[PDB]
Amino acid sequence: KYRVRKNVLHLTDTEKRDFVRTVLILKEKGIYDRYIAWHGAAGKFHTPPGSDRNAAHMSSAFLPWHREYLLRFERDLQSINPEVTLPYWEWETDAQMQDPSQSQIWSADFMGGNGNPIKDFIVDTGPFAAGRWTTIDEQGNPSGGLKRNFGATKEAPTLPTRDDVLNALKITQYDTPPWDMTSQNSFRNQLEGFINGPQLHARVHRWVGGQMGVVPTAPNDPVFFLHHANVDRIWAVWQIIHRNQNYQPMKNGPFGQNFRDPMYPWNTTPEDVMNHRKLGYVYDIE
Amino acid sequence: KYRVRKNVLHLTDTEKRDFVRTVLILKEKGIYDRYIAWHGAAGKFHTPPGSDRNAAHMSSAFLPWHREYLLRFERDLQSINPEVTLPYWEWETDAQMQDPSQSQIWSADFMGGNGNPIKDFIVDTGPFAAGRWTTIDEQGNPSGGLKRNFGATKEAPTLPTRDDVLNALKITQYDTPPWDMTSQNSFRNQLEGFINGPQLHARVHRWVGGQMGVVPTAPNDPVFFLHHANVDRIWAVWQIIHRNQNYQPMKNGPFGQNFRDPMYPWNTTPEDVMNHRKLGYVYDI
Repeated sequence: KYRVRKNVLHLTDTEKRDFVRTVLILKEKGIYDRYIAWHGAAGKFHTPPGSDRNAAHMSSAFLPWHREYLLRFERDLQSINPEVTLPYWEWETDAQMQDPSQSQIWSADFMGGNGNPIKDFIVDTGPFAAGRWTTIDEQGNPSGGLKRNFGATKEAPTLPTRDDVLNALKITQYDTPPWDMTSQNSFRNQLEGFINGPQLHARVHRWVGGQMGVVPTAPNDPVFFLHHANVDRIWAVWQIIHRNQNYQPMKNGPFGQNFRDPMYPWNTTPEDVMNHRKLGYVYDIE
Repeated sequence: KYRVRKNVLHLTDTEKRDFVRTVLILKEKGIYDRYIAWHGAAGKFHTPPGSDRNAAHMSSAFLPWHREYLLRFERDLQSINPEVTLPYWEWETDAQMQDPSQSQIWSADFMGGNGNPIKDFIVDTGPFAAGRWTTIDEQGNPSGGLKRNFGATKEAPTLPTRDDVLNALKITQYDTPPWDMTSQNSFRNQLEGFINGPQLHARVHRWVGGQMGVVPTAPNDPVFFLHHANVDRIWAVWQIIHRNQNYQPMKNGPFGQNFRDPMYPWNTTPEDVMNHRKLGYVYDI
């Protein structure tokens, strides 16, 4: 309950500055790349092999894998600076703006802005501009810089709304068999956003574009983490409401997706991360 | 020092049968796939990005990485059967045998034999034949079928012979700058065997062929663990003579290669695994 994860737009100038700084250090020290690598790895670990589900997406473990991932990330930032916590991008409220791209999250003193179309949508502003931040392709090699292309797709011209979120929050079952993108009346699947997709979580990657657009390279963009802190918060809100509902499948789901299964690439189980206040942190809306 | 890792050739038919069983169980629980995936993932963690090194290969972490790998895998074994330990394939003594292709490691009760030349070198004997044992590819997809092709390579027709092993043990430095395939008088590099190679481990992989022949798909063959166990033993002997010798680099190499750097994909550091008896195991004799 003691680490408070704040809304990006509530952050003081110093709070934005300490966070970015800490992230650059984690990058310099070789530690940031392990997080990109972990995400890449899990997306190749299919549960079961041959299936479309994998350790981190398209199945029940999506939510707790990503809670674990962020917990480990936050813990590394705290090593560098015990005051820094991971904030969250409330992308449902940005959606309301006339022009979401004007959100303060994209200012030069934070995340940087949209890509430069003269340079194939390479981001050239902010602390993660090409030249001040190296990216890595899907096979581990340098790839030349951050690319964003806000709202350029036909499928996702816009961010998800405050209504889409509230609607997801109403769902009663955490997940339903067959624990896949075709799982109906699932909170997890609705959050992930595949049915009549892309919606919610899928829509955010698609809106942003560049690396964030493709899911295996997405963590090259720091905003990946602010975005996931918002999905983690949404989950957390859902647990508060329907506290008679638990993780599913408890058993007889595919190995890697059950409550007490190891979540590759770690030994951590979904059970070990169901209670988020146990893990040391809470979101500011509580 | 409790558990004792035993030469494959010093195993009873009941020890052998028990090892194979555990593996096939470990496979069915979907746990063995975690090991294949980990090894593949370590290949793509370059240290630093754009370099020749990765977290598990072609740099100094190679030895401690694989010791941690085998240790975690033996623990998993122990959890199905507390009496089952990793054996080690002493490939230097098999080299000295008219036909090693008929070592008792390739029996029809243990690993099975060499690939059949009529079925694209698919293994069609033993517990890991096609139809009983499924494989995964570099991507994580299904490949189906484990190929083996002994000495079928002009670059490596022979097993590391003995004296190869005695000569790597005289090298005095664990490893040397720049800590890679051009490291000189490096114990680590001689033993990886890329330098003026393939010689030893870089030679064992190519000697077996099939999925062993390429190194991201190597763990799909069970013998991989047999192989590295022998490797981790050669290191253990080096750590007895050159006891004082330790680990390089200690600080200032690439992240993921130093004494105190976490070894991707785990948090384990080379330091944590330097002393193998403190990991609760030991090799026979």
